[PDB]
Order: sequence, then structure tokens, then C-alpha cells
Amino acid sequence: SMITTHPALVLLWCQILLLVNHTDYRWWAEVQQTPLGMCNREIVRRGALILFCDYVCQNLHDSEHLTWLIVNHIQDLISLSHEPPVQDFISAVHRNSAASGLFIQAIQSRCENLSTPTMLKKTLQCLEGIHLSQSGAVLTLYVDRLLCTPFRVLARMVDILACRRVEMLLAANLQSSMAQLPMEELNRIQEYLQSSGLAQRHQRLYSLLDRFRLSTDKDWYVHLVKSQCWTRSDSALLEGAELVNRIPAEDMNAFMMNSEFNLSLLAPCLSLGMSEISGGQKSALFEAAREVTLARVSGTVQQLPAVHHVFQPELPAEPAAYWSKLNDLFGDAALYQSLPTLARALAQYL
Amino acid sequence: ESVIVAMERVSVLFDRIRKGFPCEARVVARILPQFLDDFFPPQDIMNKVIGEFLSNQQPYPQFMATVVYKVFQTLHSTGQSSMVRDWVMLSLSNFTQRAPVAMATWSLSCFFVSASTSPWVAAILPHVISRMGKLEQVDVNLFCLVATDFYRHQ
Amino acid sequence: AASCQLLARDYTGALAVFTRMQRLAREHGSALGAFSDVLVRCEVSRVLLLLLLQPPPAKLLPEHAQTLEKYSLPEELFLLLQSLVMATHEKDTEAIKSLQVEMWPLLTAEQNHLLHLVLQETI
Repeated sequence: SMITTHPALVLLWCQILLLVNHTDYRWWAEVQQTPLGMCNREIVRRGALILFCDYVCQNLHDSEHLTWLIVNHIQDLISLSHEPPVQDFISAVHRNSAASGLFIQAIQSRCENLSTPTMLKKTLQCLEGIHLSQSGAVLTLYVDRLLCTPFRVLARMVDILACRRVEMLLAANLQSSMAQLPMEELNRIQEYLQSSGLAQRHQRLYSLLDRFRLSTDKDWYVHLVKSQCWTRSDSALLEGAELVNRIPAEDMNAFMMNSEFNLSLLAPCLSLGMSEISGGQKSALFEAAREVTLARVSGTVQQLPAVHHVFQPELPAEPAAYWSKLNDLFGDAALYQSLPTLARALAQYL
Repeated sequence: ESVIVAMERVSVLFDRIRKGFPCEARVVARILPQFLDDFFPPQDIMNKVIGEFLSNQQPYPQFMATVVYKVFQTLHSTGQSSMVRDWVMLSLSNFTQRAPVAMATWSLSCFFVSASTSPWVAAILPHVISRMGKLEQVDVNLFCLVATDFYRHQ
Repeated sequence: AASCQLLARDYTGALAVFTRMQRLAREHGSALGAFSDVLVRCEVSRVLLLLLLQPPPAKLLPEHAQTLEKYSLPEELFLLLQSLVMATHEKDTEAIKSLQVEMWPLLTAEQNHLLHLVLQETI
């Protein structure tokens, strides 16, 4: 009952209840909240986790506290990793095999919570050097979970840590490496690398991993512009426009009308049509992009509901079940991703 | 006497290609090949563009490669194309020394695809500058294909 | 003045006045106070103003070499902008498309204008 009006006296009482070895997991549970809040309760939770980690730092030969503290409070452990007592606790987990394996297991169970950039950078600084018998588990965690982030520096850091991990895997004994890392899991890692685009983005991991494995002209131009233009999405924008520019242009509506077409190239195609028309003689690129732009606009309004009702962003779902239709075909990421592409196209056209 | 002043001012234009933010380089690269074609005979601009296209003191040669493509395409009259082919021979003997090897084979593929024949070779040239570095086996395939297409040009 | 020259789209003038601001605040700043706020705004806008107009290494002053050495201030902003320098020098579009939606509330209006200008001149 003292926890809310004063935190600092309850932190003193936590250290007193630690200095005499009173460790009842019911009281530490009701303090540290085992699975908008207040501020004093947060100060007490952080202080209790810090002082408990220092208690396990002092007397570590009794090893139930390591398992319980790592399994239960894992996210709230790594969120505080820039304080000295939990830093000594972290360096103490780095000297055990089963505790570090349970630690990487606990990160694997709660990786979806470590999506913010700060908590992920603190896990990368917390998985920086671990026990050498656990290198296969952290490599599987690196290539499975922590490599698909949109942030590039965290991908670069986990790339450097994974390459140093395979480097430390190779320098050890081969019978130690083969007994921990199975071959079928290695083919799983390699098919996950070659499946996504991270194989050609990172040469070093695939090179070191295959090293560890081996230790144990007309239509051709049409195919080339089909390779360059017909993708999902790319940065080649003016380049794709100049590539479709020198098409024979008796067959354009055959090429533009495709189920898998970069509609993002339509606005650079219209810009090149504008440059050719305002320079000299007319182009076919402009009329082709005009035809397919207006046809796709007519198509995407044919998918709209017929009897339109006015938007109100104060009470949206109130008047009818029309918002079921304006969430079904409208919150889908495909049509929503296709709409402002056509808005760029119609912006250039108008 | 006006010819050496023209050489001096073309050198100042290339100096403003040397320094210069990429919008300014886009402008000078766009306005360059018409000026070089219209002002004076192409031997001087040929010497200048080879001597200032392969410099290691160069930020990026991509718009300069487009300049190379347009200045080769405006020199495709008949005796002018034989002079172009002799300049290709001289510049490939200049290409015999090795640059940094990925940019070397890239710029050599650009030089092959630019000074080339009519029907479908020129349209590949935006795709060749679509990657500046990033050497891949497909780039080796494109380079060997434009090489064997230039072997039947001679 | 920097906000004025960014309105009138003299971006190299804004780069010059931002490196002059960082030079003055470093020379008088030990950071001491509001000089920290000046350094935060100038360090975000000089990075965005270096990725907007990518200078050649001839005109590149050594201060810009220092910042692009640091990149190749609050923690989430430093991490996201360092990732944005990497995603732009990679020229990776979807990376920036998901980076702006996370970087919008952490920047002010004019810095968002500079970041939209960065995102436009890679697309």
C-alpha cells in the first residue's frame, strides 16, 4: 500500500528484503507485474527488476532465479540494458550455456514485441557476444527474425553480427559445429535466404555459409523489357520509361494490358510522351499510357459502390452497412496500393 | 585564334561537369551534344570526351555516358561512321589499361552499346546505365553479347 | 533565415547557413543549453539537405565528410535517420516508404518538407 505515494522507500524496502534472503515470488510478482498506467508503479517496477538482477548477479550458483527472471521478464529486461547491475546480469548470462539458450528461446517467443527500433538495437547490443555453444540458435534467430526489419542500420548490424558469428563458428572444432547445427536446418536457412531478396543484398553471409557447407535481337529485347518493366516494384523509373520508349509501338496495348504491370511507370511514360510531343512529332507512348490510364480509372470506379453516400469522418460506421463495402474492397492493400499510383498518373495527365 | 578559345570554354564546361550538383550536371549533359555537334568538327570533341570520360577524377560517368551515346549517334554518317570506328579502335586501345574492374567492364559495355549499329542495340543503353556498379553474370552476358555484336560490325 | 532560403528554394544557401550555424554553436557551445536544440535541428536538416542534393567529393567540405562518416539528438531519430542514409545510399524505395510513416511525428513541418524532397528525388 506504500508503493504508489512513495516509490523510493519501497525501493529501499526491496533492497532490504533482498539483503536478507527473502525471495517469495508472490511479492516480487505483485511488485514487478508478471503477466495508461501510473508513474510511481513504473519506477517501482524498474527499480525492483534492477535490484533483483543485482541479487542474481551476486549469488548466481542458485540458478532458479535465472530461468524465472529470463522466461518471465524478458522484454522489460532488455529495455533497461544501459544500467550497471542488469549489465552485470547480462554478462553473467553470457557465461552459461543453458541460460543463454533459454535467453535466446525467450527472445524467440517474444520477438514480435521487439519491433521498435530502440528495443531491437538494445537486443542487438545484448546479443553481441554469447556463449559459443549457442551460436546455432542465435544464427537461426538472426536469419529468421531479425534480418527482415525495414530499418537498414539494424539489418547492417545484424549482418555484421551474423558474419562474425559464422566466423566464430568456423574457428571452433568441426565436431562441435556439426553436432549443434543440423544440415536440414542449414538448407532451411539457405532456402529462406534464396527465397527473399536478402541473398543478393548480403554477399558475406551466403558466402561464409556456403563455405561452412563445403567444409563438411528483336524478341530478346521484348524479353529484356519484360524483365525490367514487369516486376512488382522498383527504383528504375525513367529507365523503364526509356526502355518502353523504343518499343515498335504497333503493339503497345498488348504490352500495357498485363495482369502484372508496373503501373508506377505510367507517369514517367506520360512525361516522356509530353517531352516528345512538345519537342516535335507525336508519340505512341503518350496515347498508350492515356488509353490504359483512363481504362484502369474506369475499371477501378466500376469496383466502387453504385449508390454513393457522403463521407463523414466523425461518425463513419453510423448510417448504414455501406461501410462494410467501403472497408471490404477499400481497406485491401492491393486496391489501396493501386489507387495513388493512378492518382500520380491522372495528375500527370491533367 | 578563336579555336583555342573554344577549346578553353569547352574545358570550362567540362570543369563545371567535374564539380557541380546533379541538377546542374543534368543540364550541362542535356545541352552538351547539340553544342558539340554544331560548333566545330568532331575530332576535338572526340579527344576531349575520351580524355575526360575515363578520368578517375570524375564523380559519375552516367550522364557523361549519355553524352557519349548522343555524340556517337550524331556522327553516324558514312565516312563519319568509319571515322567513328577508327575512334572506337583508338579508345579501345585506351581501354586496354584496367580501371576498377566493375566500373571498367560497365563503362566498356556502355562504350560498346553506344557506338554501334541501328536496329536494337541502342535501346538497351538505358538498361546498361540502369546499374552503374553491381557486376553480375547477366552483366557479363550483356557485355559478351554486345562484344560479339560489335565483332561483326568491323 | 534558413527557413526563408528553404522557402525560396535556395537549398545550397540553406546548406551554407546551416554549416555556419553548426560552426557558431560549436564555437560557443561548451551542449550548453538551447545550443543543443540548435544542434539537433541543424543535424537533422543538414543530413536531409545532404541527401537532397548529393554533392561531389570535390565541393564536399570536410564537415560534410564528418557527418556522412558519422551516418554511414534523440535515439529513435538518430537510428531512423542513420537507417535512412543507408537506405538512400542503397537506393531502396520500400525502405524509405516505410521509413517516412515512422519518421513523420518525430520531425517538424519544414524538416518533413525536406524529407519529402529527399523521397521525391529518389523516385
